[PDB]
Amino acid sequence: VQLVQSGAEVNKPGSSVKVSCQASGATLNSHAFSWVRQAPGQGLEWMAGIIPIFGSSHYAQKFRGRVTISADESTRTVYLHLRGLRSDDTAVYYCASNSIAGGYYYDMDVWGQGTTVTVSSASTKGPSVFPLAPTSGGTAALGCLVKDYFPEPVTVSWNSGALTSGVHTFPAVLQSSGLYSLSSVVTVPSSSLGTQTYICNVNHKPSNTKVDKRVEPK
Amino acid sequence: QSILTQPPSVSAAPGQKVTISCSGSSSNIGNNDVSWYQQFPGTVPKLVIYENNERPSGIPDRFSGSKSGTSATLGITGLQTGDEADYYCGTWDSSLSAVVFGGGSKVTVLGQPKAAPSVTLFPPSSEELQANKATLVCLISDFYPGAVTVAWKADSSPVKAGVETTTPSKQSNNKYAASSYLSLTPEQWKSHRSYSCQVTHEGSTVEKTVAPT
Repeated sequence: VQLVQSGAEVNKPGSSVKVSCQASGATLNSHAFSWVRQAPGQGLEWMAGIIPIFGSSHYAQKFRGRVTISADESTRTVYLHLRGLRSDDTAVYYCASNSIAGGYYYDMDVWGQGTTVTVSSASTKGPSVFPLAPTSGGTAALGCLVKDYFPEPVTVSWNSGALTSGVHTFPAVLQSSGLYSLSSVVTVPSSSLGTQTYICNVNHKPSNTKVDKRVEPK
Repeated sequence: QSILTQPPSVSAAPGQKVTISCSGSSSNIGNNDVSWYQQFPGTVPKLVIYENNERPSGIPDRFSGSKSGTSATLGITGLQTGDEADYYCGTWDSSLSAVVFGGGSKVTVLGQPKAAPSVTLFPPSSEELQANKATLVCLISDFYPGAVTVAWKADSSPVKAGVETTTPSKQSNNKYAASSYLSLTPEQWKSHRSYSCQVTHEGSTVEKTVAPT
């Protein structure tokens, strides 16, 4: 049994977002579905639920009037509609199910992978990529700085994915400016610096931008 | 301000037993079944107890649960290092007609060997300086437990502005990583003899330094 949710959403304050959750089963009537969110480093918060077989839906007081949960049996998809978005609605939203056949129906043993919803006044901005030029115990460290971009995410690979051992791409930091920055570093044998070419491949789909930055020794 | 109340954290050594309480009222725990969820850093929650004391198929028998009146408890006997995670209780609340979660409790397994952070500090790149900007990059990895304090110095003076530090993130090897950035003007970078990133972990510090030269 699997639940697959839709991709990351990015919204301006006051706007609305719709997140989907597609079930792997043949029907939705065999389960009860819940939507739960979790902000960075904070706790789980149950928002709403729906039990298709009974056409019943429930909502946490905190979200009444702003949230709507719907179900489409023809496509076995459940939806979460959130209106009047606030910056503090920024979080990972999960859909979860429980097999039945409201407390007697809601439970969450199967969880979707989650959908990130970012609410900010910031506007889309491609990243500026800078090389972090190359040492301890015969090993050197080199990398790429991916500065001031919005919104998440940014993926980084090295040498088109051919270089993976020793690679460490760090989670981005959300700056006081509302923009993100992250870095990727690779530890390589110092002797390789004189031959092996090193290029970091930065991809920021939100801006349809990709940068391949060559990193050479100073 | 969760409707259900849990202790912020519980700790014990391997082999011992830990218990996590979850208090509520008649409308929720008192008249409805309680479930417990386990969540490892950066992973989706997993149901470990439902119907107050039932273990979902597959969950080790060292996990147990109970409910008496308006409060519930999660127990973990023979505590293992692999049990270090956040745990949440949840139940239906009849007065609100909604599911409610406790605020979560962090379970720490004591006595584990500590791992000092590996620190790499990069100076501003020539390209960035040519763009009239300057960022020092401090990358911290392979430390455990996942908690560090990052301080920056210009020469020997504490830097209190322009710093952005991430919270620790769990690595694939179960150790932690974090990064810190120091934004400066090209003139500030070139004006000092050096800048340093100091990473304090479990009482000891690892410091890296870079210089305009």
